[PDB]
Amino acid sequence: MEMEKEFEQIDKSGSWAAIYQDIRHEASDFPSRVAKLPKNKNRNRYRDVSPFDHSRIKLHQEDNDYINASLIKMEEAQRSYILTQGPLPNTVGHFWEMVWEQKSRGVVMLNRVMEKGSLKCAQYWPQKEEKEMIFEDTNLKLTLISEDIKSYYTVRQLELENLTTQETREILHFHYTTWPDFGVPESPASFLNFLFKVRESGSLSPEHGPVVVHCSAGIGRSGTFCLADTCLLLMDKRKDPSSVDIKKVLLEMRKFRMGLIQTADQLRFSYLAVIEGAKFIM
Ligand SMILES: Cc1sc2ncnc(N(C)C)c2c1C
Ligand SMILES: Cc1sc2ncnc(N(C)C)c2c1C
Ligand SMILES: Cc1sc2ncnc(N(C)C)c2c1C
Ligand SMILES: Cc1sc2ncnc(N(C)C)c2c1C
Repeated sequence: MEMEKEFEQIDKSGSWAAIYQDIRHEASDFPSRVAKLPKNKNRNRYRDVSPFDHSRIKLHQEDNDYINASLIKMEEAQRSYILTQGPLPNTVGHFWEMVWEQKSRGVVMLNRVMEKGSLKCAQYWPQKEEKEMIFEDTNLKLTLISEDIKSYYTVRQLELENLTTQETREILHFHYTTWPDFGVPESPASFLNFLFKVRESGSLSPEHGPVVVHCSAGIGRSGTFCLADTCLLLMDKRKDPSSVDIKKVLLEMRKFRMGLIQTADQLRFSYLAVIEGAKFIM
């Protein structure tokens, strides 16, 4: 079926939970043996969210190459994304090592450091120009260059230096700051505006390594971001945009990381975002 009318048909019939459970039943199951090794317990935020072995990002290290991060490679859309958990106190150096080694231009953050009164990720970037951060375990230096605070999101320019080679690179930090503590946003308008700002920066384009996107577990809000981006790109590329099947795209993405889209409300919100977004593109 088309999307917008499939949408109203699920609303009128109140069957979002049943649709979402079907997706959960059909999703791929691949091994994640490296994630479950005992030496990696303090590298995982949640025991039930792990990268598959076949798609995990490897650190360029011989001691321990493990990080909780996955490469989502979308062949028809010609887009790739790295989805990862919010960094932990003992993985902030690994996180920036990955950004460096994968040649990423942008980092997309969809959570606040504290939500619901608890810490959802480490304070992994510097908050003042004159107070830079040094990650001694991976030999990197990170400096805040500029910050632009808007009503729904903040954009930061960061300098990452590889202290071993003295090479430097500019990284863009795109921080969506207004996702509610509970539920999903009422309108997709600010989320779509944010997606378009990431696109306009070059961070999603083939001349750079894959964008790094995270929330707390790296599957819910993060899944919504890449699902909406890929569906909108396919609607532009195909002769028949009504042929784009958001459930089929989501199942393809779930071949590369488990659990993408965590609730039926996030599934409905993803439909809403693609539907409204397709009208603005034209
Ligand atoms: C006026 C300019 S030039 C420039 N180059 C890189 N990053 C920037 N941000 C997002 C702060 C800027 C701004 C705000
Ligand atoms: C002159 C340039 S280059 C560039 N790259 C990314 N974003 C931009 N804007 C609009 C915030 C710009 C602008 C305004
Ligand atoms: C040279 C660059 S990169 C970039 N990314 C996001 N916003 C920006 N602007 C318009 C403030 C910029 C600028 C000016
Ligand atoms: C939903 C939105 S916001 C926005 N801002 C600038 N350009 C856009 N297009 C057409 C690429 C969009 C779209 C499609």
